[PDB]
Amino acid sequence: STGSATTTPIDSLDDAYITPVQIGTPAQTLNLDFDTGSSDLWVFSSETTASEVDGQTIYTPSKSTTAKLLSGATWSISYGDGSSSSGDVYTDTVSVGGLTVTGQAVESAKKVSSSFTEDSTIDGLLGLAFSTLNTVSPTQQKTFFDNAKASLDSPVFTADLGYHAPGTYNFGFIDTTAYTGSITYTAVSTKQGFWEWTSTGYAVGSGTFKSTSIDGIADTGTTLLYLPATVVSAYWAQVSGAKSSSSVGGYVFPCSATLPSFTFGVGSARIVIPGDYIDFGPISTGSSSCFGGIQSSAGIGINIFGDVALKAAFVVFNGATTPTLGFASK
Repeated sequence: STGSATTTPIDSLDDAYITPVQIGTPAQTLNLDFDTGSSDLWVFSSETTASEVDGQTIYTPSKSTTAKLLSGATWSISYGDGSSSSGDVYTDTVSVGGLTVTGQAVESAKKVSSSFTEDSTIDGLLGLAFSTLNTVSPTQQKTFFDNAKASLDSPVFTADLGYHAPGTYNFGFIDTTAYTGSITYTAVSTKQGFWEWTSTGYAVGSGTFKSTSIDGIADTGTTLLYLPATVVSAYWAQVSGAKSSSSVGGYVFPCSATLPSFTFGVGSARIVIPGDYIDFGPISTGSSSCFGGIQSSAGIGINIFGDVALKAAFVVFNGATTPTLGFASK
């Protein structure tokens, strides 16, 4: 089997991407944030504290003839950005782009933090990291991909995120029309439960490539590119007037600037992030100070190849017995 679904930016800045997901019988379609940095499929629901729901579409398990309470199971998750959610668990039929999993754990939120409530466009998350990170207790549950894998034509999924435009998540096949050149594959460590890999270096603009190992995670659920302070300083030094602002929470730059590109290495291959992908717009409405899309990972504890990086590539998440990651230009 295969599946193919379009993923759409939630706003004009590509702050996140949503993908429609069918849950239950009859189907209830919710727009979920596919997140290769976590491993829970959780949804706003009829059980979510009413004051914490503000415009989201909810899953109502009592209206699904295939929903079953997973007795005694609870979940609770905290994300890198300080947000969180928790609740109980159902199993139900879940379909993405024509690919159906029966008995998928659907984690129903009883509580969500303010950032979730405040984002009306995201109805929940669909985790695509390794199932070892799944938070369901006392019996850990499998991700949608893990459940689908054996049925897939090939045990892979691909992320093809658009810049200010829709893109695609495919399951079970590689669309050879969706990228240019070849796909370069690189080793993955699953030790921390992430799609963790080592970039071979970087360049800023038309500058020379610096060969240096940068361990980080391919994370569709993180907006920005978070890299070591040395790398980030080298990038922003090429933008007149750019500075790190403690009050704002990172590097800012004059909105009048033209940003240089940023290149990262994948083995001997190179992925080029155009300068415009690095512009996250005014820090506040009407400001001429703009927020940068490349930020320091210092104090995160890990480097994160978030959407800013991934959307410059066609990315293969290869879930073979020994997982790997593939990157192609597009």
